[PDB]
Amino acid sequence: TSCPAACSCSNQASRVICTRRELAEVPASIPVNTRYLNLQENSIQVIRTDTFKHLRHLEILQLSKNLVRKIEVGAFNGLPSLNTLELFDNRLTTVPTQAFEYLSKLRELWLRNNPIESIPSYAFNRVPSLRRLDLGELKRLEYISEAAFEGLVNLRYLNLGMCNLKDIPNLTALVRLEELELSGNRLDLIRPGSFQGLTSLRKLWLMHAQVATIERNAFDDLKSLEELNLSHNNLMSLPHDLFTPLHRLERVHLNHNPWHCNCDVLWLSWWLKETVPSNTTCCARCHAPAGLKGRYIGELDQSHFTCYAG
Ligand SMILES: *[C@@H]1O[C@H](CO)[C@@H](O)[C@H](O)[C@H]1NC(C)=O
Repeated sequence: TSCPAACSCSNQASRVICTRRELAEVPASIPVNTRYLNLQENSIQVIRTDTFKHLRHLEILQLSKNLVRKIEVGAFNGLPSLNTLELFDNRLTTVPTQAFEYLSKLRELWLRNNPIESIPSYAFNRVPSLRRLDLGELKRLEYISEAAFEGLVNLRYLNLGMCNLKDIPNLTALVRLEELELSGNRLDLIRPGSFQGLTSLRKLWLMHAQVATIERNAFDDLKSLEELNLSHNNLMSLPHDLFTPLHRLERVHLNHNPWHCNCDVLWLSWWLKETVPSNTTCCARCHAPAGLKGRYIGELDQSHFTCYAG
């Protein structure tokens, strides 16, 4: 139950903290009783095979805010009690597939803000047990395999926010997914099959996604959807019946969009009235035309614009 020189060991050596230190490598003599390890804010560059083999009881392992660029094969061997593994704010150029060793208890994996360039096929089929995955802020990402998320039949939260994404990737593997964060992407056009097989999804976020066009039927698959955020995008209108199938959708953010208020958006105003009736004049405003400018989309009706069948 010894404490390493550079760490502060609480309890009977269950909670070990080693932060704000100038650690170049992972310290030794970590007591076997450790269930929590915080090595955040250090200068660690490499993690080696069996570095943690002796820690049977480790549940939470925080290796974030470091310089980690190399994670050798079987680096996390010997950690069958491990739940959460944090690796954000590091210098990983690729996802550390090899490091994984069917860690059935692993539930959270945090990799945001790393210079990862691509997520290859079957990247996480050593860790099917994952519930939360954080792949946000991967600003040098250029490719996601179609089979990248295969095996993650238990994933519930995914974060692909702030990754330069011209297109939504294949997420048909993520059968049980509930929250998807796609904000801060270059998602220009949203085609009909963009969220195929995400029938379990409840919250979807597309804030600051440079979304100009949403084609008809683009959300048909999201049958469980409750919340949507299309705020701070470039939407001028939404296609007919975009929400008719989404029976449970109760919260929609539409603000900060150059909404053009003509009869193409008549349906939406009525959807707003039926779905969120307490909102009389707030807070999704028309930019065009003048005379309708500043007005809440959902306060408009048939007298405000001329309507045809084509
Ligand atoms: C409805 O009003 C609420 C309460 O202020 C606000 O948060 C929301 O932006 C409004 N919803 C829409 C769809 O404009």
